[PDB]
Amino acid sequence: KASKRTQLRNELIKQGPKRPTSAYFLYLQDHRSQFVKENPTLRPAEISKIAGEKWQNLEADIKEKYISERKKLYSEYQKAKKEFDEKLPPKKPAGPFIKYANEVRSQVFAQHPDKSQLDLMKIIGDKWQSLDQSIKDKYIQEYKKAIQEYNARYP
Amino acid sequence: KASKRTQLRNELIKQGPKRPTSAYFLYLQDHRSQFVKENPTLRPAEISKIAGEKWQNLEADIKEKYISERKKLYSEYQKAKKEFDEKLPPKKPAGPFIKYANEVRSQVFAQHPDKSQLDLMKIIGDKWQSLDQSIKDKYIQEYKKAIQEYNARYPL
DNA sequence: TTTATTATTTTATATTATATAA
DNA sequence: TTATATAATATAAAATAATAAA
DNA sequence: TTTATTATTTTATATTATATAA
DNA sequence: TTATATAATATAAAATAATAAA
Repeated sequence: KASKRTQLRNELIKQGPKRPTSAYFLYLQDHRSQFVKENPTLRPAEISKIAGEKWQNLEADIKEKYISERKKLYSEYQKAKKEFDEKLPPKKPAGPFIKYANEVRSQVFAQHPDKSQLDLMKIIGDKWQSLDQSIKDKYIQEYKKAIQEYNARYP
Repeated sequence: KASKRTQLRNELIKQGPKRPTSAYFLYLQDHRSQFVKENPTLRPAEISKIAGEKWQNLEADIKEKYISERKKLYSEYQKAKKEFDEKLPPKKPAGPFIKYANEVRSQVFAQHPDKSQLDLMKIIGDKWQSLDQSIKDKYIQEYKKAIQEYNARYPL
């Protein structure tokens, strides 16, 4: 259940740029009217089933075109997505354990090549548990500066 | 997920007058700081219970004082709802079968005094199925004039 | 909750590169 | 990480909500 | 989805006449 | 109809969401 700030982001992200239409769908729009002219008898659900197999069928010249147009459209979206996401309110600084895990995950993975990252996180948890206090405090004190700057920057 | 004209009503309904609080809560808000000072150790939930026990054993002359106040506030709330509900857009006109059910409900219930509203409606639903077509048209024609008038007074 | 009619909403479909859920 | 939702759309047909009274 | 810490959120509780759900 | 939710409050305390990276 999202909290007040995640609702805001979620609501803010929702008004962000939307993913571009599928490459097929661009081809569908062009031959949608023709296709209705091809057949008024069949259901709209039937419409898309027959139309679907047209797309597989198209010669590469026309097909690829659409695909390429989708590539170009997606690229325009992804630029907007990066600039949109950078501008929106920042999440809170990660906690002491997270920063620690982030520093040692690389060595812990090399010492456990078989383990998935979920098991790495379990491992790093017990590593954090066994950490000396003084070492933990370094992460805890470091977090204090983190939210301190975060609170002074964003009061 | 509901019809649009209806959806405007629902958003309007939420702005409507809210029902007043109980008589216990009037008494609680009046004596809340007193209980905590009498019971500084007790948790928030613990003090609510202390207040309830005080409420159960409260002098009845003062206890009725809140009851009567609560009665004053609920009347105000009631008058607000009437005036508020009369001002909001109207509900859709009832279906043909519904008006039939209402007209014939009295008679059907006398035939079956051992039946709940739910059961009686199944009986009345069987009666509508066998109802004459000329009779069924009467309600159906009546309903059409109602929604058509409804749409005129409450256009989308 | 029940009922029947009707006004209104959801679904059914195609495609996939990735954003997102987890 | 892997598994799943999403982006676009037309539109018949299928699903359901509205409605009253107890 | 996993981890620990930390921030945020819900709950624990009294009452009870009616309104609302079903 | 019957069965459950509701209106109000405090605010400690218990619960849970945020938080990265894969």
